Amino acid sequence: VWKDADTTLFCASDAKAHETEVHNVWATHACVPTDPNPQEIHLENVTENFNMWKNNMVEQMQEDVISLWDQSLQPCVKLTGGSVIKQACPKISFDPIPIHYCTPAGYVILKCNDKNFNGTGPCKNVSSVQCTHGIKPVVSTQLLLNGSLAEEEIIIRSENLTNNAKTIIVHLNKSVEINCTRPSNGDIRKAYCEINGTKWNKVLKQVTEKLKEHFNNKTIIFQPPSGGDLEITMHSFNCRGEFFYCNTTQLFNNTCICNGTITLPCKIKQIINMWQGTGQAMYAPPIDGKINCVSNITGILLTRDGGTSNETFRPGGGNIKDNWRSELYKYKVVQIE
Amino acid sequence: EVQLVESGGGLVQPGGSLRLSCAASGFTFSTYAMSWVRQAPGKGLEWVSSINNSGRNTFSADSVKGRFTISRDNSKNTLFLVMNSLRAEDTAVYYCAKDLRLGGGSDYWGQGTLVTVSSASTKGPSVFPLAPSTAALGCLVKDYFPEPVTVSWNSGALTSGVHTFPAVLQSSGLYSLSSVVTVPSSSLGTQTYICNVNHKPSNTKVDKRVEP
Amino acid sequence: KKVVLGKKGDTVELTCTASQKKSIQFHWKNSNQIKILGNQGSFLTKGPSKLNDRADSRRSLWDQGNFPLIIKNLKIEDSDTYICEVEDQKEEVQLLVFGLTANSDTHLLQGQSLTLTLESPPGSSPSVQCRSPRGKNIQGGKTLSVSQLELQDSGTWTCTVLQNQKKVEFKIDIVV
Amino acid sequence: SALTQPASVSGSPGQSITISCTGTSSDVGSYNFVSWYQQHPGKAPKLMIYEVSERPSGISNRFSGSKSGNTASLTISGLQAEDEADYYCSSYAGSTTFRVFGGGTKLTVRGQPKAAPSVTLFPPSSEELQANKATLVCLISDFYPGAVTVAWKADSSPVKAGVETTTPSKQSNNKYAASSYLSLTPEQWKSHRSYSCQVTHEGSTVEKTVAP
Ligand SMILES: *[C@@H]1O[C@H](CO)[C@@H](O)[C@H](O)[C@H]1NC(C)=O
Ligand SMILES: *[C@@H]1O[C@H](CO)[C@@H](O)[C@H](O)[C@H]1NC(C)=O
Ligand SMILES: *[C@@H]1O[C@H](CO)[C@@H](O)[C@H](O)[C@H]1NC(C)=O
Ligand SMILES: *[C@@H]1O[C@H](CO)[C@@H](O)[C@H](O)[C@H]1NC(C)=O
Ligand SMILES: *[C@@H]1O[C@H](CO)[C@@H](O)[C@H](O)[C@H]1NC(C)=O
Ligand SMILES: *[C@@H]1O[C@H](CO)[C@@H](O)[C@H](O)[C@H]1NC(C)=O
Ligand SMILES: *[C@@H]1O[C@H](CO)[C@@H](O)[C@H](O)[C@H]1NC(C)=O
Ligand SMILES: *[C@@H]1O[C@H](CO)[C@@H](O)[C@H](O)[C@H]1NC(C)=O
Ligand SMILES: *[C@@H]1O[C@H](CO)[C@@H](O)[C@H](O)[C@H]1NC(C)=O
Ligand SMILES: *[C@@H]1O[C@H](CO)[C@@H](O)[C@H](O)[C@H]1NC(C)=O
Repeated sequence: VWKDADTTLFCASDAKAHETEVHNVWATHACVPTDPNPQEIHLENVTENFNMWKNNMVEQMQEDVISLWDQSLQPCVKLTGGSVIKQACPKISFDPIPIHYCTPAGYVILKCNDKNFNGTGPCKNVSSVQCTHGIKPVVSTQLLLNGSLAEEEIIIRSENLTNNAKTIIVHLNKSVEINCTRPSNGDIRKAYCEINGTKWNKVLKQVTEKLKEHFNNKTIIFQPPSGGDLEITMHSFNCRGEFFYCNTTQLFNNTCICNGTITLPCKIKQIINMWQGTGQAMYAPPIDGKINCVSNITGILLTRDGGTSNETFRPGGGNIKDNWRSELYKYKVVQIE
Repeated sequence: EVQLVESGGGLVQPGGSLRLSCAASGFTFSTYAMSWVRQAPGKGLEWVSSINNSGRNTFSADSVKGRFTISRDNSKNTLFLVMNSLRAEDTAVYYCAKDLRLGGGSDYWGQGTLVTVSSASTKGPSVFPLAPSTAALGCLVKDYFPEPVTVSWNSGALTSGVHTFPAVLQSSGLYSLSSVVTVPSSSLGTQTYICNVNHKPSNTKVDKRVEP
Repeated sequence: KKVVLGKKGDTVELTCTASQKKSIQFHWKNSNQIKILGNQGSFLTKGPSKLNDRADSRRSLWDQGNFPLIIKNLKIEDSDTYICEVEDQKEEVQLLVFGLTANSDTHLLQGQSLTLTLESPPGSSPSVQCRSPRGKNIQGGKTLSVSQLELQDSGTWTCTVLQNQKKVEFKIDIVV
Repeated sequence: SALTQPASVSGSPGQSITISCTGTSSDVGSYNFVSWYQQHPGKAPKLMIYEVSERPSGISNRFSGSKSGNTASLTISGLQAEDEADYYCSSYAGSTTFRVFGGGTKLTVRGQPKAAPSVTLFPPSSEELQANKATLVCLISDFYPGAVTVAWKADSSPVKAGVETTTPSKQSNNKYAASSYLSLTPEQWKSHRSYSCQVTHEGSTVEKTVAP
């Protein structure tokens, strides 16, 4: 009746041709206009198998996001093996917009609607769509921001939970705001993120309880990342064109799982390691004024130590294909022709 | 300022192939969607294909599906159209176009490249003077294939009074046209008149002097 | 199974090669599944192992599908089997690290003894032989003694440790 | 054409004219990505309006676009001579059809007076005669409006075999010209007393005649 198959998917967006914001500039020319009445058809009585970990939709979104970043970011200096590239580095307008992934003729996208679907296995409530939901291509580590939520319980996704090297995606069912500010005026690189600790620790506590169901009720303990690059030992993200790096030691507080505002210390860095591929880039010092991003934390990226009565987890991230997975897990492409 | 120059068109047999190229300059090619749009002689515009900025995604009209492929080389500022299994109804001027947005309208268009799908042989014209009838004179550009031909007079120096006609397609399958100029009848036997004819498809370039 | 010998204090580079010549996910663990080092996309992560601050890779090579684990300042206890998980593969390499220590002083009077102790890990079965500056080879077990040293025993002694029909070599200067 | 436009519209200088473009609820009805292009003879399309009602920089504010339902409209106020051209609408049409164009509208700007055709008839050149060929050339110039019918005669009788005629187009001075051609052997040419070219414009006829 249909065949699993891969094809070249295109993107669609509500990008504006008059916007100087870089995602708009990219998407107006990478992606078609969104269709104003998207049809979704329930496949009555169908059970279908899915696998979020072998889904070429993720690879294609990855290529587009790299394309977007390669066009849009203007580092003063780009260092890659045998190459120092120098150019002008004016400040840009930067704020992610959603994009949708869509099939050409002959293919359709199947969507798993089982609320507690973990990403692999049979799905009992399947529909066909022309395009995904709108996904913001937000590039971050540790916390997944401005994404979709799980509809019922908190979900744990891993390619293989027993393999301590495989990243665990936690999909939250209630978001918690994180508010990051480099205030106006004066260590210009000093910033911070505020999180309501009551709301956060309640959610973290539910996360701990859910992980307990997968690890035979053992004590769940969080520890800071064990080492590596700053982009992944910190919660890193781009806020208005600036590269923020936020220390998350206090976010993952085992005593709390308090009450008050949690304040994470952040720094805006100019010399960064590039997520798109090998090498480093240098940017200009931060723009003047109040730099602020208020984001919804909708997911968490973790690794488990593995290798007694406890399991130890540490904030993860860096493989930006895990970011796309957290939103594409419910979709797969099939061939009808 | 934007420039787009098409090449690679010409004459091709039915069932044959061509590759059109468009050389882009004046803008950051890699940031724009691009399209090819065609126009058969005497007929309207038809969208053929479009390509997004990176070239990762392409879109083509049903009438060319499976035969034409659009692609681009962003390191060389070039857009291509590979065309296979051509038929008569593919004969057209093919324009390269820079798009306002993918799927949107095209704010800049090249001058286009003519593609003629035919088995008929290339053949340059014969050029005959049309002798002085105030005083009309001209040149008859006879029996050529394929289009186009250009005509000037005294090497671009003589422009008032000049009209060059569109071609007739004879039942032979060959084209003919004429160019004419009306001049001060007193000036004959003092001004030399010469039509400069060029049929680039056959490398025929001729200057004919037109005399009483 | 591949076996690589190293010397206490040196650096060793353990190789891991993928079939596709491009940067992809890999991870190095030891025999107890403790995570040593791997990647997350283009980023380097270092796991909770005891090798944390002496482990590195060569991230220039990742784009050619080569994901080495480089361990510096080797200790006897670094001896273990290491596993590189990449693609559907989990290749193993056993690392055995040896030290050779002079128990005696290295400056000695004529008539004294040279005495050496090979340091070796659990699950190795090595022996040592040493060649005098005169070219005399001498067979030891896990220690090696040369008694009644002479003036002409002054110089570089070249000791060879043998394990898994593989060798490693220690030079030791003695002064009588 | 997937979008429907009137084949022709006309106006006088200073008038306001409007060209419709009717599509369907999956193209004009679904998006606000309608563009309009102006095309003068022999030239590439030029974008006049995009996104229904936006004007590129440098386009006259005499041009405006609008939409109602599945019908878009181009409005040209204070009509000028140089607006005389072909106009095409176009829309996004979803991700499979992609871009659709209208069939085009020829816009003419009237005002000039009736002018009878000046007729010139050239006999065969002796060059063509010795190539054992012969074409009589009838050049029809400086007339308005832009239709004529021509009829050839030899000695007295119509002759329909051998005729090719162009459809009229603008000269530089904005009047029409046209050409008709009679091909024959050198035998036939030499056999009749005379040949005439006979142009009928607005019920009123101008003939020119030639003899060996
Ligand atoms: C769905 O299953 C029910 C029986 O449970 C049946 O009535 C119905 O027709 C099936 N639907 C389709 C599309 O076959
Ligand atoms: C299927 O999932 C959708 C979305 O969650 C919901 O509207 C619907 O009630 C479910 N249908 C069935 C038959 O379970
Ligand atoms: C996903 O569900 C499948 C059974 O459907 C189960 O095998 C798998 O372990 C689940 N994964 C997680 C991380 O719970
Ligand atoms: C979220 O998930 C947990 C189960 O993991 C459940 O206890 C809690 O009620 C859910 N929260 C909401 C807001 O639905
Ligand atoms: C899951 O991970 C474990 C532990 O590392 C491993 O033994 C097993 O082979 C893995 N499963 C699959 C399907 O690869
Ligand atoms: C964000 O934090 C800043 C600094 O404390 C504060 O001014 C602002 O009101 C906060 N905004 C929100 C929406 O919490
Ligand atoms: C923290 O969140 C709780 C839970 O909603 C809320 O009631 C409280 O007012 C918030 N704290 C602050 C400082 O706003
Ligand atoms: C994070 O802050 C903690 C608590 O102050 C500090 O000990 C730690 O080293 C910081 N981590 C990083 C990666 O900078
Ligand atoms: C953990 O939270 C407790 C209670 O608020 C606080 O005393 C402690 O300092 C926090 N520890 C860290 C490392 O942030
Ligand atoms: C998340 O989305 C909000 C709402 O658009 C935006 O203001 C904020 O900057 C976003 N966060 C990030 C990190 O892009």
